[PDB]
Amino acid sequence: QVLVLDGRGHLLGRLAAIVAKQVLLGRKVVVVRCEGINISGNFYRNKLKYLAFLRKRMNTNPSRGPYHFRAPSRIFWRTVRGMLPHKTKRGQAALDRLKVFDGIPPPYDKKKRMVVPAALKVVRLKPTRKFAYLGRLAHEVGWKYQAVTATLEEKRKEKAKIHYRKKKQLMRLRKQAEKNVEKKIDRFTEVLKTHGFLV
Amino acid sequence: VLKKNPLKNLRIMLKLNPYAKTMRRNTILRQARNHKLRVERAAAALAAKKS
Amino acid sequence: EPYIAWGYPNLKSVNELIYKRGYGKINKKRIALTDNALIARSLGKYGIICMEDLIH
Amino acid sequence: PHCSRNPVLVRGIGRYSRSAMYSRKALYKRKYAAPVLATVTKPVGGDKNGGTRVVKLRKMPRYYPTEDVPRKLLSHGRKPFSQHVRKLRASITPGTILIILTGRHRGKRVVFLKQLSSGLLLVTGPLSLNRVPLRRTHQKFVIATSTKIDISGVKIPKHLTDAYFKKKQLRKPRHQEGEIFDTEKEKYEITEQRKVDQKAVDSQILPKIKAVPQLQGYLRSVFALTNGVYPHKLVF
Amino acid sequence: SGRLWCKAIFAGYKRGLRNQREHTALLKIEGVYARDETEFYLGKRCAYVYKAKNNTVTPGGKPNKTRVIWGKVTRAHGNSGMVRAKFRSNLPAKAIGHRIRVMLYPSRI
RNA sequence: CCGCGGCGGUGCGCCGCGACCGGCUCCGGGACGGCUGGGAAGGCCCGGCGGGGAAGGUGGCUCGGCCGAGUGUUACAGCCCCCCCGGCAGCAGCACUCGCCGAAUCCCGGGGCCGAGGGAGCGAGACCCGUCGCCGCGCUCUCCCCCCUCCCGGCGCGCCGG
RNA sequence: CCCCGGAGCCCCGCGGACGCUACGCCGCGACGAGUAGGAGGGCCGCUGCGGUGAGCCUUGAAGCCUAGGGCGCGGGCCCGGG
RNA sequence: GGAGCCUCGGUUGGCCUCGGAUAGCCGGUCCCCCGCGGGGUCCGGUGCGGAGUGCCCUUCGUCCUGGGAAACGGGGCGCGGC
Ligand SMILES: [Mg+2]
Ligand SMILES: [Mg+2]
Ligand SMILES: [Mg+2]
Repeated sequence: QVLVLDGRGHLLGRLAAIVAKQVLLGRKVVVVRCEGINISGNFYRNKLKYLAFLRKRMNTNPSRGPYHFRAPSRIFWRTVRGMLPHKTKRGQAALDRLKVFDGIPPPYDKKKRMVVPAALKVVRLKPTRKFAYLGRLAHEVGWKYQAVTATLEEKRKEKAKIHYRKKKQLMRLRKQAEKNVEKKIDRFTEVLKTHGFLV
Repeated sequence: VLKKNPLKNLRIMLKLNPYAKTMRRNTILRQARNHKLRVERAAAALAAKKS
Repeated sequence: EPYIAWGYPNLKSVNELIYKRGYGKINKKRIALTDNALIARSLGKYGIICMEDLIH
Repeated sequence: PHCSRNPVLVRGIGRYSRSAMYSRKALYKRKYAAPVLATVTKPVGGDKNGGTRVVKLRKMPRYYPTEDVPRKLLSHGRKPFSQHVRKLRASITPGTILIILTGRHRGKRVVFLKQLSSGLLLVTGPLSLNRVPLRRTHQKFVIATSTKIDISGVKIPKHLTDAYFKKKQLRKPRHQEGEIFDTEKEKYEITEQRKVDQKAVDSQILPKIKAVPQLQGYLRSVFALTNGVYPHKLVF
Repeated sequence: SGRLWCKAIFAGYKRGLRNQREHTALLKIEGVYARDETEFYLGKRCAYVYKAKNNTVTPGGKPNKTRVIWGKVTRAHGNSGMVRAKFRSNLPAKAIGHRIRVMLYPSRI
């Protein structure tokens, strides 16, 4: 009943657009590995664009004024917040469904997570165009926890590589098992390829 | 009076113009006739293909 | 010109307009041509005695 | 009392003409050269002294109401339900299979037997298999699956009709007021004729269904929409 | 013994940008996204089904807390397989982004 | 009191169906006209007449196992293409959807939606009612016959007589 | 080739609505922004007078109040309870 | 274990490599190196991806008895240790 979307390889606003409408239709969404979101346009371009946003502050009392979140998760949240009617009750309710993470923490680090191919960089950009990793961007504008988020993700990838190896090992045995058994599953296996699987 | 649309309501068309009946009796028959004759061409073409 | 679209109607157009939306002016009351008794009553002094005559 | 000498071409258009019909009907040769006060209308009876008495059948009334509604306007083409024409989805043919969508027998699978007079379907998901007796349903609340048993030569009872498959109980007065009267009665009892009808019909079907492998097991099962499967995508 | 209704979300009312026309719901039927995939669903019965404090009656059942507003999918709304509905009362707005059940049962199948 | 007979208005509350008409929006079929009396195409092939790319060719070189692959040159036709003369039915605005405009040269069937809005009977021994216009028909008061066969009747599921 | 105190009626000229407060009732079409301004209608509203309701009222008037029931497009109004 | 106000949404699950994109996925190594795995080469398969989210898993009536194929699997909110 819940989207989990690996924000890696996606485009910041392009993903946010799609997430907003999901969120407005009552879909609970989770967006994970937000540092891996990447924004079209060469790096420097986007840094300035952020740095400008930093300059925007309520002169008389900055403490009130537009809160510039550094973490890539909160950045991505900010851009999704910009596509909902978030002053309404229904808008605020909508955001409460969305759940964003720098990196990929423990509920979702053992969940299969989708990819919006309509927000994906490999598709939506020309290959000769330039872009920025929202991590780097976040890092240079003051995000504290890049390295921590990297050191925790190397653990995760090592932990996962193990799971995949065991998964592969079952798949392989299952391929062997069928071959071991294929005269006493033969007139089942035949019927599952008259109606068109197994081919 | 309610305006029944002649072009949908056969009998209203006939009320306003009775020659419609015939015009539409023709052009059912005419079209059937020709539809039959197309099948007959198609059967002869299949027979010519078989030969 | 820039207030109208116009041109040369088909036969079918004259039929479809007259049958689907044919309304007489009969004592200055827009009245739908439900029967030829209406057309005749008004235009029968010209030899026009039915919807068909009108169309012609 | 001959039938219709011109056939139908289209609803409202006969095949022939006026002129062909004159010749067919032969209007030539079928030419028909043809150039109260005292007496009381409709009363009359008997009786003893004085003489006989003149009654009056349908005697003028003993109360008029103060105001009453005034007629209608004839209205042309407004038949009562009985005189209606009955449709049927081409999908639903005899000995086809349905998925009954609405009632208590909901999602249950079934065999279609006939369209009754009403326009309702008669149905049986052979009581034995499914727990669905001889039963009426509507076309409109039923999905005509593309799965048929060959039911051609089974003699469904003539006596089973709309009129029989029709609810029964409850009359007007009785004790009425208190804490009684037809809140009880309680149960629709099945009756024996009903059980006999079922027994007869099912036996003719039941062998026929079985001939098709797994079909009984299919007819045991219940239909329901799971995840990822959308009515509009799948076929039945 | 399972689900005999296709899922759908109440998108919101038929509306222009700045005039919402509350008497017509819009319905995002799950799994259908083309003014093409949606001739199945035209004229199907549909239920906004919700529960409330006080008890109610229930057809062929004992008194319940669930209530429904019945309606009917009328026509297809714009290319991407949204659908228009119309309900025997207008839908609450409380209802936005919640389930309404599109049945199968005025079937033409 | 039982008839829910005939007519009239009604439904306590929530429901559903059905068919008829109006107005819509779609879907599926078919049948026609016109054109540069469409353009291209296909299919059968035959006889010629040239021109071009560029070839089962040849040749320099290169790359692989005389053969295969890659460039390069003069260019006939043993890969094709193009023009020109002359001639076949298979065409048909072609489900081989390559490019139109249409319909007295046009019809049929089907689905979704919204709506029904009016009320030409207030007689005392004889209707509490039809219906006007249009469609035809259908029927009959005219005879024939043929078929199928539903009810009923007869004879041996079959045959014979509403 | 006859009479409606009886043709039986889709038209009836012998008598005529359920309808006809003729300032009534009914039918067909069309149309409907509005300041200043103009005109019409208000069985809208206030107070007093002539008439009139064999009106109402201590078995409860006027006023007052009311998450009660309704009517009217509306000015307003009528009922219930206090 | 029993009742009993209230607030609601729901109406099978999916228990995961990393990543690439002018490339990838799986095998198996005969052979070599590193800590049953990891890395390499070589070879054999897939590649509009069927070791496919266009996917997979799961079944959705209850029971009875009396055969076959499949057969030691499931349970007791079974119980203790790692
Ligand atoms: Mg005005
Ligand atoms: Mg003014
Ligand atoms: Mg529930």
